[PDB]
Amino acid sequence: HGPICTEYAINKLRQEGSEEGMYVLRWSCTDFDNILMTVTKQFKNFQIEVQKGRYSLHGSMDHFPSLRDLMNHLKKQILRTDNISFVLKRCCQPKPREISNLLVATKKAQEWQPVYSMSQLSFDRILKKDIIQGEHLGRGTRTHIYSGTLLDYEKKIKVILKVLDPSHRDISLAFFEAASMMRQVSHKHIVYLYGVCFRDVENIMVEEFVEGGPLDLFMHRKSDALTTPWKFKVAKQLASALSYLEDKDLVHGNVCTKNLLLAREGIDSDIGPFI
Amino acid sequence: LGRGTRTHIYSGTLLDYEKKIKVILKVLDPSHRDISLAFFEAASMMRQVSHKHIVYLYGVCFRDVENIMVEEFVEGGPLDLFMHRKSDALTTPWKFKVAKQLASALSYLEDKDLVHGNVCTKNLLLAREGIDSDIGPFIKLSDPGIPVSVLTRQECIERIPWIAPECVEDSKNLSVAADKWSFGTTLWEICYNGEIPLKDKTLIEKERFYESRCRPVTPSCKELADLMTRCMNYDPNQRPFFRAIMRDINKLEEQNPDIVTHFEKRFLKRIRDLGEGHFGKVELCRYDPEGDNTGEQVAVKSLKPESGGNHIADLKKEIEILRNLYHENIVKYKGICMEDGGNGIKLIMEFLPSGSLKEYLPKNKNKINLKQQLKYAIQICKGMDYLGSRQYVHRDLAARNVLVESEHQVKIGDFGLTKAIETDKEYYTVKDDRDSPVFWYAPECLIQCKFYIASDVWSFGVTLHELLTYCDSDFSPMALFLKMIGPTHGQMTVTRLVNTLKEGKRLPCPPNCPDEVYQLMRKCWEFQPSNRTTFQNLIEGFEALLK
Amino acid sequence: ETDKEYYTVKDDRDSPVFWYAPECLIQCKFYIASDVWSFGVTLHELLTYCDSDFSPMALFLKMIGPTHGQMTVTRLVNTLKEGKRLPCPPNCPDEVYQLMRKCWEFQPSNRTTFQNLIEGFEALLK
Ligand SMILES: Nc1ncnc2c1ncn2[C@@H]1O[C@H](COP(=O)(O)OP(=O)(O)O)[C@@H](O)[C@H]1O
Ligand SMILES: Nc1ncnc2c1ncn2[C@@H]1O[C@H](CO)[C@@H](O)[C@H]1O
Ligand SMILES: Nc1ncnc2c1ncn2[C@@H]1O[C@H](CO)[C@@H](O)[C@H]1O
Repeated sequence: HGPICTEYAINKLRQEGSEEGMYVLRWSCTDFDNILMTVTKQFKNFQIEVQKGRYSLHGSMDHFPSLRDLMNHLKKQILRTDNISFVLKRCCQPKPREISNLLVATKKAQEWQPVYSMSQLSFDRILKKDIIQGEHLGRGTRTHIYSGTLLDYEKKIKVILKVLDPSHRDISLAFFEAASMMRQVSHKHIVYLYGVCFRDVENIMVEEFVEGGPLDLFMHRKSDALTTPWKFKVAKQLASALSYLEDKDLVHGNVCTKNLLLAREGIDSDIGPFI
Repeated sequence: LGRGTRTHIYSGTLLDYEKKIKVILKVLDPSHRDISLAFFEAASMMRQVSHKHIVYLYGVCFRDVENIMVEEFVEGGPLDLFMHRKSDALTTPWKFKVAKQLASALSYLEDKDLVHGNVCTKNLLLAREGIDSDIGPFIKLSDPGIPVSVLTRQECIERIPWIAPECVEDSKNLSVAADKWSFGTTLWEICYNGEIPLKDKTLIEKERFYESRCRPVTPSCKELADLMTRCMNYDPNQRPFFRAIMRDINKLEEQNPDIVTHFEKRFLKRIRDLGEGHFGKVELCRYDPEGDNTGEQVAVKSLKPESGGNHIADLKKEIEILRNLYHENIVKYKGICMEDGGNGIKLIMEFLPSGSLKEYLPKNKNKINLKQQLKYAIQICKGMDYLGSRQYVHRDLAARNVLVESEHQVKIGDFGLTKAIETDKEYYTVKDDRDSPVFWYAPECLIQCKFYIASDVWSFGVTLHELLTYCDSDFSPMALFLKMIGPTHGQMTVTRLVNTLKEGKRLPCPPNCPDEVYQLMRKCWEFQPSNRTTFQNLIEGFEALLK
Repeated sequence: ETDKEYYTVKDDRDSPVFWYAPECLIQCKFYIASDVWSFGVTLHELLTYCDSDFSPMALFLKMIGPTHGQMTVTRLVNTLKEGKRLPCPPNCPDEVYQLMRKCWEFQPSNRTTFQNLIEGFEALLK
């Protein structure tokens, strides 16, 4: 790390568990040729001199050519400190957009601060008379999906409905915070949820329908016709979608080909497919 | 703490919110999970409110399938019984300030365009007493609860006069204007010591009252009558506003120097499961209307939600057949608790901590001598003889159904299977499809559904074989019959049972059974009911055994 | 199994008791001759076109009087030991009835084989 204040790094040690063996490296706020490490209850600091690209610990007559060469060397020894002794086990690394003293607070960047929803779920209900249940489409992971059509939202719009399996109503929690977490997302590469439906005991996520279908069998069918820029753009757009997802501190544990659904074909012409 | 409108409430305590704070939890009834919607938008609507006269909800709890509203606890309790208890000590400024603060709370409610369809004394909970000193009591408004829009048509008529006739005509006509009607109803209620309004009036009479467009109730004061008529308007759009009510009451309070055998589900404190059958379930409950845990433990029988109407009628029959019974060796009946809509009924018996002989005997090996279970047999014979003299056949005479009241007395229960015989027949024929103790029945009771008073002699003999052997699982008539009939299988069992019985097979001599006891005892299972003994003869023989 | 002449049931499951041979009701013993009884019941169903009015359920019920769930198999066994069987189906030929009633002999050893049934039926074709 750079010249980050002591309180920041001390707090960082608390979050992981403050177990003996961890350590954090950051540049000394006063000296350009010295790195300081904080080890950890006790919190011991240690300084290392870096001269002419050569690395060595203060009080030690030996020297090492690389910082990694230096720090790897001390991995296999015991450290004596007054009466207490310990062995380092693991380092600490930076985190995305980690708030610290080096950052500058501005009015325009304030609007981009993430919202606080640690214990909040919001969702919109869909009246049971506003939907039409259609034919089945296949059973998912403890989930059944039928054909759907929404009315009075234009009107008579085909939608996708998903029914949680009655054998697993105990997991209606994950059901709820999965239906809720998609309310906050807003990107062209993500599905659109009109809301949730309530009747009797079962429930439905009314999601966007796309005729393109999943890319799995699509790619399975015309492999010989595929091109290289095709997969380049396919990868880059889903990578951008994942960057958007991580930009809102949200997790998607099902990043797979089965969760990649095509929108447009574009194979025949210069236009690119959409997923 | 007591059952609400399809809701159960237990004691609660929240941790790591200070810590170790007592809270109030409310559990929606599993029989009505279909109404989890109104549940949800009732739990949500209280998130937006913020006033000192309203409850505080810490949130909602999730686990398995059930859910809980964690609400604020107050030791003051509801104002209903509070006002009931010290009516003679009440004062006029007391009710003035009580009315004005709840009116201010209702104005706050209408200021946020929210509806509360349960403005009643039962939803008024006290916070501080203040009677002794100049400080005034504090009350706070509770949750709206289940909406009336889902109540039955019958359930829409018991809320009279608290319910507005507009919602009665159509539930869709609900609006904030109906809150003033409940407000005026409560105003009248607090003016007469909380007396039940429109009591001694049938449902049809209340409907006639609404349709006749007559005044529901009148006070004895001119100004009170004026203000009530001003707030008791059949036109919802003509009802004046709350701030007008506050100004009127503030004017008048200075203008007037002169001051002038049923059980409630809310008082049923369930403790622990007492007994579950194929169609019904018995719970252990404490009836504590005072809320001080000084109530009386009672045994309550209930039916599972998926029970049919035929089983409902069977249960009702159970009530009336037991109601006219009165004997020292039978379960005691006290009253009946009604559920909302008339679709549910609770049967209340006596809870005996001694339990039944099935459980009492195994834990009491050495303290019963032969004389004691001989007395028990005398008691059971007397109970059946009383029942037979009333032309009833219990049809479920089992030691598990023989409740114990003391080490000198037992009682008989589980009368859900008891049937009366008509005045011009010698037996009864069963029609209902229900599991039955086939091992406790006489051969005719297995072959032709024919049940006599001599049939209960067979059941008594089985129960005595149970009793003298101290109700041993090792010697259970279930297992004894099973082993004497070989490996049998469910539907198969009764067949081979009949086969062996026609072969002259019976239960063996119980351990250490005296020869005279065995002789009189085997007399009970003669094949022909006409050749079977009577319970008067059994009592005579047993008492001779005492001599 | 390779060294037995029948089978004994242990699992607790609802079973078509009206379709079973007397040993299948009394001792859980199920033979290949046991399926001859079931075939005869099914043929009584088939020739009568599977009539609800002539259902073996209802036919047996009415020949055994008013019975009741757990009670039914008892009286069923009683009547069967009395020599009672399902009646002649409507318009059933005399030879068809003769070969057909052969299926419900009380002793499984005295019950016919399905090869014999096929032979008799094909002779009926001729
Ligand atoms: N008054 C009572 N006191 C104590 N236990 C009771 C009482 N009434 C019923 N029970 C318990 O309920 C269980 C079942 O009761 P019973 O009415 O015999 O059968 P069912 O299961 O049909 O209700 C028994 O084990 C008995 O211990
Ligand atoms: N979220 C979805 N959007 C569009 N189509 C879907 C979705 N989930 C499943 N399908 C359709 O279901 C079928 C396979 O599950 C395919 O026709 C696929 O297009
Ligand atoms: N919301 C509530 N806050 C405080 N006490 C309550 C509440 N609901 C019920 N109770 C208590 O339950 C009992 C009667 O239901 C009384 O002791 C009453 O105080």
